[PDB]
Amino acid sequence: KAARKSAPATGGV
Amino acid sequence: RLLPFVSSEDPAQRLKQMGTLASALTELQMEFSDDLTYGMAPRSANQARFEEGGMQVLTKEDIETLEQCRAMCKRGDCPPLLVVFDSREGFTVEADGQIKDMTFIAEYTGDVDYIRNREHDDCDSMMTLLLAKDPSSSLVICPDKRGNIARFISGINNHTLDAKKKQNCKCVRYSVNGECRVFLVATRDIAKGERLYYDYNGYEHEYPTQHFV
Ligand SMILES: Nc1ncnc2c1ncn2[C@@H]1O[C@H](CSCC[C@H](N)C(=O)O)[C@@H](O)[C@H]1O
Repeated sequence: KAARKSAPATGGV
Repeated sequence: RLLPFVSSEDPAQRLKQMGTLASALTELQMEFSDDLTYGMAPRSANQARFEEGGMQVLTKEDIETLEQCRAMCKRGDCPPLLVVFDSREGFTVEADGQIKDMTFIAEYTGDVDYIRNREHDDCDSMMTLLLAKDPSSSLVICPDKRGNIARFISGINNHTLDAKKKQNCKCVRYSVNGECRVFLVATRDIAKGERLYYDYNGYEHEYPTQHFV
């Protein structure tokens, strides 16, 4: 299974 | 507000910084690309309105800081970072000058592809770009052939009660002129020599981190 990173698209920094 | 980074003042220091990146990019059979590249997925597939439950919009002021940072990298004013090999982590990225809180570090770059074309990909550095309701529309950044500093940055161990204390930057996705873009921003003031760390699982939990230091 592939393992990629994820980041949010809401809530800012 | 986003802050532009401060490039090292000594040109020889900026060369040594670029050198460590060129070296690590070479060991990985990679070319340097400080942009998203679109075969795989066309630029036209990257639409922020396709993100499930929407994507935050980068302000005019922050797009101006992003463009300024982009223009700085183009002329040789790279951010003050060093690619350093570590016995426990492999390639890592450390601050080589002060990096203030809210400073734009880098954009996560590489070839853009459909998650469906990379379901059996061994790349330890794949990053989500667009998360759409239709899985045939979801995008991912693939720095296996070309990339920048972002792919060498370390992640935190999400299993231990204290690995969050190592985190000094955050990865975020913003809509920039209607397209999904992935950026790294300092969440606190980072001193010269501090290793950079962010949460590889800032939204989905698709990265195994149990063995991380
Ligand atoms: N906190 C940490 N501890 C241990 N390994 C880590 C880590 N953060 C990142 N890594 C390593 O880095 C990979 C993500 S890609 C980061 C660049 C990589 N170290 C390289 O040499 O090309 C992970 O799969 C893991 O092998």
